[PDB]
Amino acid sequence: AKTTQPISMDSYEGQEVNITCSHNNIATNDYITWYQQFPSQGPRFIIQGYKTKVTNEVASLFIPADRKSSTLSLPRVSLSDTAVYYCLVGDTGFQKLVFGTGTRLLVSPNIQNPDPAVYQLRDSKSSDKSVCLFTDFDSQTNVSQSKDSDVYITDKCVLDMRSMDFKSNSAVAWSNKSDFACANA
Amino acid sequence: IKADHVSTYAAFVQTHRPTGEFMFEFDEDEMFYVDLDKKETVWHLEEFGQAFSFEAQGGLANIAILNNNLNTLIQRSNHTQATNDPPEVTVFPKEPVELGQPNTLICHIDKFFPPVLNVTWLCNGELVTEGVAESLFLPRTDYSFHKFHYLTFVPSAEDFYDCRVEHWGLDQPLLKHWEA
Amino acid sequence: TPENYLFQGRQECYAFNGTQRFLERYIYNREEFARFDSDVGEFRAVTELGRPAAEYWNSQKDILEEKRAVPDRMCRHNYELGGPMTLQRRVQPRVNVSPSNLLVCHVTDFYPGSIQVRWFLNGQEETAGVVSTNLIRNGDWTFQILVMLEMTPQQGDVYTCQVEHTSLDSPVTVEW
Amino acid sequence: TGLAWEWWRTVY
Amino acid sequence: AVVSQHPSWVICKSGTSVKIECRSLDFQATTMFWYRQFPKQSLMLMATSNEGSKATYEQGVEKDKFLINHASLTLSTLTVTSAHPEDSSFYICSARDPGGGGSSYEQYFGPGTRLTVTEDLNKVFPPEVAVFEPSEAEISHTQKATLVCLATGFFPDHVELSWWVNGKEVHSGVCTDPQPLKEQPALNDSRYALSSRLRVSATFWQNPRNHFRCQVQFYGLSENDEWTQDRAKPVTQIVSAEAWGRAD
Ligand SMILES: *[C@@H]1O[C@H](CO)[C@@H](O[C@@H]2O[C@H](CO)[C@@H](O)[C@H](O)[C@H]2NC(C)=O)[C@H](O)[C@H]1NC(C)=O
Ligand SMILES: *[C@@H]1O[C@H](CO)[C@@H](O)[C@H](O)[C@H]1NC(C)=O
Repeated sequence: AKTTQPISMDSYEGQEVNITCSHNNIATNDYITWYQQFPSQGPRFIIQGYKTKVTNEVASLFIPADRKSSTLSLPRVSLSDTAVYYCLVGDTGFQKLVFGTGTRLLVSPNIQNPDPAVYQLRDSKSSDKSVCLFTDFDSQTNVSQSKDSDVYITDKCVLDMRSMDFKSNSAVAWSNKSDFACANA
Repeated sequence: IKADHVSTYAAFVQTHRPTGEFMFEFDEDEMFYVDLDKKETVWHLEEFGQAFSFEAQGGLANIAILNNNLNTLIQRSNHTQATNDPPEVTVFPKEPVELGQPNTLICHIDKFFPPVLNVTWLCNGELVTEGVAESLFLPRTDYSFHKFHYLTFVPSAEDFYDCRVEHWGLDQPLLKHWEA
Repeated sequence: TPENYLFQGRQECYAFNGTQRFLERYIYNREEFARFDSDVGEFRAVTELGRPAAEYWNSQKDILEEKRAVPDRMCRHNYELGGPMTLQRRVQPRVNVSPSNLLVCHVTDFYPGSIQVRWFLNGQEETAGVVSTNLIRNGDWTFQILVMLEMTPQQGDVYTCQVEHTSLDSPVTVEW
Repeated sequence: TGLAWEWWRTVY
Repeated sequence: AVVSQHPSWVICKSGTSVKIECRSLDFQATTMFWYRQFPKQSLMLMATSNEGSKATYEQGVEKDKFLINHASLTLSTLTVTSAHPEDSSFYICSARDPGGGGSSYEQYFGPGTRLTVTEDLNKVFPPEVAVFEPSEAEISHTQKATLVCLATGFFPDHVELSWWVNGKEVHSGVCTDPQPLKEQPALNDSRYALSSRLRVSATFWQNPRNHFRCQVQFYGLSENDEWTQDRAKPVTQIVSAEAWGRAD
């Protein structure tokens, strides 16, 4: 059958996330299987169930009595859990277990000490070639889109220093054109 | 086991022909099977095909699973081949015998092993290539097999029939006679 | 005897009183070595040949959860789906009495298989000398039975073969 | 219309 | 149950045939699915091959465009007959193992195949790597030092960036852009550029004996490729830029 899932979800790290899958026209013949797809790789099976509740290392699966829906309860979420989660229902055959538009779960970190600043970095070869860095900004801070074709701004990215237990969002911006300074909106 | 109706999936794979079968019986009656060569689902009665549907790949893939288990159990058992069990043959008509009434003669081979047979119909000591039809190798609870062979014939006065059965358990082909 | 080896398996659904019992057998050359029973809940070895196979199957816990859901996912599904053309399939029998001193009542072409074939002599049921054969399976979803009755023929006697069946409103009778 | 079947397990 | 999918990176000209091998290493499968995912979209099942039978092509694909052969129980291959820039996507394959494995329905996907068709191999260029040293204004403010890497000028977009500290790879405090941005948008075959950041403690960058290196593995041409241009042939190569620590 064809399933319907939320297109995307938002969450904070350490939160129990519940992804509800709606599959009303399910049968006595079908089974419930869930997958997890990280960026730049293929999906991976994580949990399955029929009637009874299932719990493993990765997640838990809640299936009500009517079996018209199923909830994927991921535990304490980490940023490494930011992935697409697919919901598939079907029988033991190979007849079009279609991978619908999965739930792009986003786990944003919690930064209670944001110090938004812009610094300049210089190459170890040519000092004229420099780059701007916008880091230590809030998770709910929307990074700027480039309004110039000669100025490039990368999408924001989060890094985790697992020794200091410190996380910080960062963005990179540079311009090959001469006479440029780190000025942003 | 107490039951009012029994639905069973039966399948086997062997070295000689037929190298594989995949069938489904309801109350010891073959309802459908998967033709491993044409890769289609063949229904016994056309009534069933209009109301049901079976994925042919469900039988094809299960045959491949049993093929692995065959090679695995060949090594684990040190190439032990089972003994040839003698078949039992009984001939009887489908309808009451009557001159001029096109009837059907039934030859039931039973309690044999392995499922390798050469069955042929004989009328007045001669071959009958017309009107011949056979069933699949049907399963049994003791894991032996039985089979049906049919011959659509028109009863005449002096015509006698035979069911010639060749099996590895028989030192000579068995002739089961029927005349009335 | 040429070289030949065989592997076979079963997937049996036992339906009774709204319940479904599932058995999955693994047989090598007429020797059942491994078996799953829904009443048991896990795979079990029937022979020493199948002990290593049963232990590996009891470790994959999701497969044990699959095999436990079979009585509801497969057995109950196919039972409630095939109801009209199998559970309630009726083919009316055809009765025939021939002299063949014996007297053969040949009932043919009835599917449900459960049938009663009684003999009567001048309206009185006769039991002595009644020799009935087993239920004969034609292989074409029809059954067959032959009930021979030996007799002391006397001119004027009327022998009737009564047949009761689920597919019949009233019993069918044929006389000689 | 669709009937259900089950997968035999691999022996090894 | 492991599934291999080769090649992992492929670059070719339009009209070239591309064969992708999808093998099941420790199991034999009768059916092996073929998927395709676009850079920003979701998964799309292309076809379903069957052993010794015809492939069940899904809606949208042409069997004369994607020839599929289920040669053996172990091998199933997909062939892009006519290369076209629109065919550039991420091709994945999967295979079920009903007899072995924790699940009967579990589709084991392969590593994936990154494909890019260009109208001219002269567009293929290797990445130019550069490492920018942290700012002492950041060091005196947050007691942290962040190094950024900039690999620019690569077209096939088949790169893998990694950071190395004193000759060994680090997996902490590293984050690369998930999508490489184009150096010149509104162009059909634009050169890409990827940026990664390595933030370390202030004490690590301030040791002059500390070595920082940014490695960018570029997957490009091969030996059996035609290169008739003046500049170097952009073959599969590893380009790195380095920077030593500063104690100021
Ligand atoms: C059924 O008939 C076939 C062919 O008549 C038999 O196959 C032959 O088997 C013998 C061994 O006894 C071989 O020497 C022959 O070469 C086989 N024939 C061919 C054409 O190769 C088969 O054995 C018979 N099966 C039974 C159960 O009697
Ligand atoms: C059928 O099952 C019900 C519920 O378990 C039970 O009460 C009843 O006695 C059963 N009937 C028979 C005939 O076994």
